Amino acid sequence: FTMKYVGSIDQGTTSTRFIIFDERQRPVSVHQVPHTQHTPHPGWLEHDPMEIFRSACKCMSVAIAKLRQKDASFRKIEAIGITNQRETTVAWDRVTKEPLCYAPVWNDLRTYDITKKVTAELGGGDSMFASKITGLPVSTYFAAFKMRWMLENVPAVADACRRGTLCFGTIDTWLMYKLSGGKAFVTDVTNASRTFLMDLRTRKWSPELCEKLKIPMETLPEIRSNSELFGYVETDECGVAAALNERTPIMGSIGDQQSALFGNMCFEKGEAKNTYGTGCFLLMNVGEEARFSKHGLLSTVGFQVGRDGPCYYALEGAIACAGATVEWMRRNMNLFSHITECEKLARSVPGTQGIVFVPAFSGLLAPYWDPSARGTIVGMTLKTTRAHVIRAALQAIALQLNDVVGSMKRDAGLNLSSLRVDGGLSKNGLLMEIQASLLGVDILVPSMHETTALGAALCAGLAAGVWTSLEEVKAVSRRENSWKTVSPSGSAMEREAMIAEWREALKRTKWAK
Amino acid sequence: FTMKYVGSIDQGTTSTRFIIFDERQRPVSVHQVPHTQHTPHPGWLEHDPMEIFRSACKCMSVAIAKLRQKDASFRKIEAIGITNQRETTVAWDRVTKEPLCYAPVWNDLRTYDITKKVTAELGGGDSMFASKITGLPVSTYFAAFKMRWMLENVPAVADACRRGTLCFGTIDTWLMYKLSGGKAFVTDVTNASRTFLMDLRTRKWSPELCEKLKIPMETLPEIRSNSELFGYVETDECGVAAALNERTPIMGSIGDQQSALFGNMCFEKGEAKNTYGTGCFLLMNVGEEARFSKHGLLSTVGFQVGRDGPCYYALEGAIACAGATVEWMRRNMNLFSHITECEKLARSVPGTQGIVFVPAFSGLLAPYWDPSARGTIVGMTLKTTRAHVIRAALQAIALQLNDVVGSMKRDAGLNLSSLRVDGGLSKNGLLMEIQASLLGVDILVPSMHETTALGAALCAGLAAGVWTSLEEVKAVSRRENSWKTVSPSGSAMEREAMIAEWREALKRTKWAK
Repeated sequence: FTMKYVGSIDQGTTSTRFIIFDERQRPVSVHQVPHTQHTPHPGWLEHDPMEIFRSACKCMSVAIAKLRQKDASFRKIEAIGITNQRETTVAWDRVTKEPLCYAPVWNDLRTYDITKKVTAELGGGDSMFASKITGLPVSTYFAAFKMRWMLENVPAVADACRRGTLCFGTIDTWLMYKLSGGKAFVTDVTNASRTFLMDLRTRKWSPELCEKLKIPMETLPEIRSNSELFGYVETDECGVAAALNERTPIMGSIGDQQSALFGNMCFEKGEAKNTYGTGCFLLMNVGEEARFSKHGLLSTVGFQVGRDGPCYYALEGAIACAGATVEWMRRNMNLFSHITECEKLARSVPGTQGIVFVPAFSGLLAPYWDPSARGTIVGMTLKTTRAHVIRAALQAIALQLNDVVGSMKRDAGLNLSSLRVDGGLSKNGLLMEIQASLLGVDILVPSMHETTALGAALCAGLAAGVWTSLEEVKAVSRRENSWKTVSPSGSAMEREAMIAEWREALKRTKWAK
Repeated sequence: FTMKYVGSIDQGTTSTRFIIFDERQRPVSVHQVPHTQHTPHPGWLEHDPMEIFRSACKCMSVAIAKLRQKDASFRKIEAIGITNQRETTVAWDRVTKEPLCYAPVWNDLRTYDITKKVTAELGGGDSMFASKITGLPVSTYFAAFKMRWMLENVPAVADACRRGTLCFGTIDTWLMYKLSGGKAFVTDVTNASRTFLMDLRTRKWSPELCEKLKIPMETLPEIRSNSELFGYVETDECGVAAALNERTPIMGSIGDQQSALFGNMCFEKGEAKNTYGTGCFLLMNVGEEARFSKHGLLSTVGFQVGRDGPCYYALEGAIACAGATVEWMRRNMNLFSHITECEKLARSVPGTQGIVFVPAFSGLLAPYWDPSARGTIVGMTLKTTRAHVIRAALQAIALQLNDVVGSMKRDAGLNLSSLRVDGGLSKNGLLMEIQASLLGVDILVPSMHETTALGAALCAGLAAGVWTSLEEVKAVSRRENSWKTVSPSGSAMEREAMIAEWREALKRTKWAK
């Protein structure tokens, strides 16, 4: 009898992928399509919403074609999962069914002047005033402020509002709308968590905060869990419905960082993942109990399988320059050429020998939120060489996650029991080693490296009975997909001396304005 | 009359050259010979005195032989000049006429203990206690401490003192002694002023300091001027008298850095020279009255042409890593490979865009003598590149020299008039312009870039009457040789900014121990 498949749309910052997982949790077909990174004015960033939706549909149809080739039996896909760059907001009209303008992106800074205007007028100048409600400080990153800016600065959006025809949505809702073809207007708990308009505990919109921020609650979508029938796939944009054979259901929608948490099986409290993409995203499952933080970190929804099934929360931290630093050292500074040289050179020296390199190129994030900090190096002598500098950069990434995990542990009320790690920089042994030493936990490195897209497809597959329970998933994961592990190896006095160097260097980072 | 020629012996830290100059100040024959760098223990540097004397003698005989070959109107050498690595102290015996040990070098550190002993016991911690007499602080460089060390660590030297056979002398004195066949025992004012045993204002050995430090005044030679008959060459050590052919008087003697000041025509008060070598030596001519330093500089003899003729005094500052920084960027960091790239990489960006690179790899000298200062970089972003970093390094060199010139100005009671330049890093056009822009004066670059050797030749030729005065010397320099000029280009607004960033950066350099 035939293998059952689940589909997963990984809609990333700079590209979109479709991945068909089988019931062994193996990606069996994949395609990718980049979309354009528009930068009008320095600090801005935009996406064409129609470019993305089309990318997604191209990805679906091409990947489906290739699977039919290597398995001619494959009749249809059981369900489809959506995961997305979060907070990126699209504005679209409900009868034209098309974007009013280009979508500003999570790390765009057009909403700066509004971020200031808001905090004073509403919060009484309190950054974390909403944080008992949302889980978030007022920052440029969150949808509401993109939503407001669009109402304040885009004529077609301004008009669309009064006409009573303005839909707003994070990338999940935008996808899920068009795929159904007008028929579905829904977000999920993890994406909603990042709007700055959701009550964190209750998992419902905040009439207070919508009203307070001037956002017609008519514009917002119907919140749901991550794992349940969202809609059907009813379009033929790039042969997609034809290619699908049946009307495949969309039974999975989840924020991309949470989707890595879920795809790395971080189901129980105290478990965490860190993605090493361009920057970092560390998320730790804090369990059924929601949590808040003195360190300026974020409180967010981790996951929720089904309606009224348990909602687990999480605390979230980041670093801005992780991969960016490795790449900067190569392309900007010419410290090496071939990617793998980075690890070899750092290895080739006993240690940093008294240099620290705080690679805070766009300020320190995390539990020392310094927008004035810059990229800085200290303690160099004529014996200092590129190798030391590359090593220091790697230690500094590990030192940030240490200070972040340190912060998380206190205000979560738990220890970190193990760290799963994903993204290109997880394939660097020395960094995983140093990380595992400093934190003092096993670090698991999944050889099925596509964990974000699995999180999406797992939700989908739970809600269609490809997998019956989380333990069947956990079990199959352990049965089919291999979990290489890196253990601590730390002289605890060295951790002291390394963090003391670190503490000291951070004082010399302050620079801008 | 017939064509006239003045020889100069250039006895450097790592080589010795004999350069034959013509009456138009062109170097018309040259020969170099290295001598062995002995390093017994880490931080110890020692030169074989007889080896050097053979280098000099062999240099003379080759250069002459080559000149007779390529110049039919070369008959003889009117006079010889001598210029030398300063502070480097030789102990020798009047009867054997050989060294009693190898001579410890200016940068040698074995005097360290003695030096910290002298500050504590003889000045109660005040290292400037003798600086009103000598113009100097207590440091490992100056000759008296190397004299002391040898007495107390070399039984041979202690022995010789007892009889009244021992002669201490700096390289000028040593070289003029053995060139005479031991018939001359003299030092010149510039060299003498690096002993820590000369009274600046009188320019005689101060008995107080000789006794205070317990170096007997009978081991020391006679202070004389830089330009006048010290003796004649009476030796055939490497066929030198055969080559010279006639009676050739030694009529010039001057420490290399002052020899540069003199060869760079820095005769008026307010006229500086900088040498851009491994590190830097900046010397301003301050005028006929000594000017003491309350801003970290050394007060020293500039020069004195003729015995009892006026003595022009000078201020002196140094920086450690000038050339060294350029090299470090190349060999340690991979920022460029061929020397010419350094400058073209720097030119390819319009400024440093807010980064500062303080290259105090072995601490800051100059007016802020901080040995805990270490190499640092601040202000980097993802826009920053090796181009910007190379440029910032070049800026750092001119920014220190600016702080040195500043400190000089305030001690000196006068303004910087011009800055002549030489060395090696002088060939980097961009560094000169940054320097001109910052100092707001014309930076003069001789094309005849052998200034150090020319100073000694000038001293000799004046004394012998090949030139009649300092104005003829300046005239003949202007007429017969080419000086390139670098005027300021830049704007007080930018100058102030570059200096504000710099001075903020210094606050962040403190690190070692």
